[PDB]
Amino acid sequence: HHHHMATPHNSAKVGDFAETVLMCGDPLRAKLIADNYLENAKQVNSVRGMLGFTGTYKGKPLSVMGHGMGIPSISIYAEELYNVYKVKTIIRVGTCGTVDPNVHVRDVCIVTASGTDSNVNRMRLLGHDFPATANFEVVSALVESAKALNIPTQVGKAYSTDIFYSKEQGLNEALAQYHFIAVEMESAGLFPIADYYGARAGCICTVSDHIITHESATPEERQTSFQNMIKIALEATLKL
Ligand SMILES: Nc1ncnc2c1ncn2[C@@H]1O[C@H](CO)[C@@H](O)[C@H]1O
Ligand SMILES: [Cl-]
Ligand SMILES: [Cl-]
Repeated sequence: HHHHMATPHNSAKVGDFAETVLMCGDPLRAKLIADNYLENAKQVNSVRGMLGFTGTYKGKPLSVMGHGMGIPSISIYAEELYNVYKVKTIIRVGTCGTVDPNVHVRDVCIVTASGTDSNVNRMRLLGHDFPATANFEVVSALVESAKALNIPTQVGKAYSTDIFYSKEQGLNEALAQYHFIAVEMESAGLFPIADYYGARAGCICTVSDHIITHESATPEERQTSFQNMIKIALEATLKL
């Protein structure tokens, strides 16, 4: 069988995504979000296993889709969502490590901007420094939703690396010196794409591991932190 492909990576028909989309790296987590938090839900994509779904959260249209791991992968999916699917707001709902001595496993981090070791943003701004910056209304909606839910949060910079298995001496010490709160792999690729399209993006992540102390969240602890983060993100969509 053959379906028309609106993009090379997505079989959803134009219009099948809501204007607001949550994205997480793991397509199986996108399915869990749809199954446990969306109503009126339909699967709209499964190309390359990258499951995506559209429904409603408290009556408001909302989609959720996986983005895979790394800047190049999220860039494909987000470019398509903003361009072909006419999405207006994407919130990445992720996991991360931390080096910050005052950030702990299970903490919820709301990202204001993200550094990177990728070249993708230099390529957009004539080789210069282009800060991957979250939209202020999105950051504010996340912060205010967490406050109303009485869930503490850390607010600050992320660092999006191309290399999960770092061999780079001095990186963690510099990240700590400048109070980067989250180490992940995608957000610095998302924010400039939103800018290109005049659209909005943000990111919220839970700390799975402390890169310095080697503390690590158990499976049960990751489920609880996920439940906190996803409720914050879902409630924030109602303000966006
Ligand atoms: N310690 C970490 N370093 C890099 N990426 C991380 C880390 N913890 C979680 N992630 C996120 O999960 C995936 C890597 O396991 C990526 O999609 C990334 O954004
Ligand atoms: Cl392809
Ligand atoms: Cl999960």
